[PDB]
Amino acid sequence: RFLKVKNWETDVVLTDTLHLKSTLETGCTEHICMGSIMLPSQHTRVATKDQLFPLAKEFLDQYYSSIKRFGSKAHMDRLEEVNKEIESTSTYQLKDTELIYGAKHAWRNASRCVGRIQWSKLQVFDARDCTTAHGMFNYICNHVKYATNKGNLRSAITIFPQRTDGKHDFRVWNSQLIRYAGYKQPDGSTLGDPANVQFTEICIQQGWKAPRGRFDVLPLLLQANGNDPELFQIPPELVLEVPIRHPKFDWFKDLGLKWYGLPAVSNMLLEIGGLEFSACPFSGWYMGTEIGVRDYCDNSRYNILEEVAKKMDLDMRKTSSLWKDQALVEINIAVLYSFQSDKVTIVDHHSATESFIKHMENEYRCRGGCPADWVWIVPPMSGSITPVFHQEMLNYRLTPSFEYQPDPWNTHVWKG
Ligand code: HEM
Ligand SMILES: CNCc1cc(Cl)cc(-c2cc(C)cc(N)n2)c1
Ligand SMILES: C[C@H](O)[C@H](O)[C@H]1CNc2nc(N)[nH]c(=O)c2N1
Ligand SMILES: [Zn+2]
Repeated sequence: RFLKVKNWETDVVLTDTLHLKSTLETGCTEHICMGSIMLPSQHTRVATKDQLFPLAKEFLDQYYSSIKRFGSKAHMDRLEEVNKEIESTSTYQLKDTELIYGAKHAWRNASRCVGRIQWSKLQVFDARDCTTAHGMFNYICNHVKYATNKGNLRSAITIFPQRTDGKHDFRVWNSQLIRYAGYKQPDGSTLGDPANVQFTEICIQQGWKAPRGRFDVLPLLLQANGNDPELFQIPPELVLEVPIRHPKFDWFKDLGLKWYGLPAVSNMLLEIGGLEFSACPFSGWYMGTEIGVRDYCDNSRYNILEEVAKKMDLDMRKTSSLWKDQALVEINIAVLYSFQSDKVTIVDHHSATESFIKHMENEYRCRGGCPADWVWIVPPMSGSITPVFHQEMLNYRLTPSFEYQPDPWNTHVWKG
């Protein structure tokens, strides 16, 4: 009841007691392990007033235990106050302090996030007074400008009104605030980002005038209080982009690649004391490999291993010439170098995974554990030459948390 996780590179052992506070379920049983199911039946998100208070109490007890005013009068009164409000209003409202705590700790608990060493340094923007898609557009624009900080990227989250009935729902329909468009071609192939081809088609179905190109930043599709979503284009001066060059291969610039500096996930759901925030875009900075390995070299994404290995002049006839590997490394050297030379914040997969081991040590010390999803923490290249490969990690689900949620167009009772 006090499990141990070993690092097999360093022979370090850490004792995990935090998993005992775990509440949610993982998907695994004693007879089957789902650790590699991407969106397990559990990881996806209507409530009742009865369910709501234990979740509120449980959350409030750890918040007051975090300011070391656990069980005091200030705590018991807040327990009573929210109990009463879940009677009166069948729900409740977080204090600003509670919102900032819960949001930080949802990140802290994000077992698939390798960046969490920064969890306490998160800027929380309270958009709970927002009422229109135009207001969402405004809060998001302030979020982009703030979190971008002229390339000195800063972690932030903007938290729109919580779900109430369900049919009134604030949603950012974009999967991220800044993403490149995907256009299928008349010959079947794909321009831009193939991930977003369906989303790009939705934006055009709502009137987007597509500049049918590669790195065309998509418009925000913002749904406010259940109403139909509306298009807004982020002021281009607010979307910071890094042109990708290589520090040796001067032909690399002719590849004509770029990426945006701000990774800002917008499709997920924040849970805080039973309250559900369906629109809560959050940003940090990139680990290089998300761009250089996944964005650029996934077969179903940009898929540039072909053209890079070409210009490198590589033994491409044979699978075993590791021409794909050799061109994957150059691509990631180039992403890193380009971002660093523009002073745009980026972390390489070695520095990031080291920070996470350090972060794990702190979490087992001053917290008793650190839920971690090996399948997601190990970078998608050079796995075993990074220290997280060698670190046993216990995955368990704690709250507050970020959850997945259905895409809004599969669930929105639309009315033209
Ligand atoms: C500050 C720098 C950050 C870095 C370097 C970082 C790094 C990463 C990476 C590489 C992933 C894997 C994504 C993929 O490869 O598909 C990830 C996932 C994730 N990040 Fe972090 N992140 C950062 C900040 C944040 C912030 C500020 C939040 C929330 C406020 C957050 C929440 C999450 C969540 C919830 C996931 C996983 C989603 C899931 O469960 O599937 N991250 N992060
Ligand atoms: C392949 N990248 C796609 C992707 C997917 C997801 Cl679920 C999260 C992030 C993400 C989010 C934040 C806040 C920082 C960061 N470095 N990455 C990126
Ligand atoms: C099938 C598998 O679960 C899926 O490819 C996961 C594996 N690990 C991952 N790890 C990260 N960081 N990001 C991902 O998208 C994935 N994809
Ligand atoms: Zn398992």
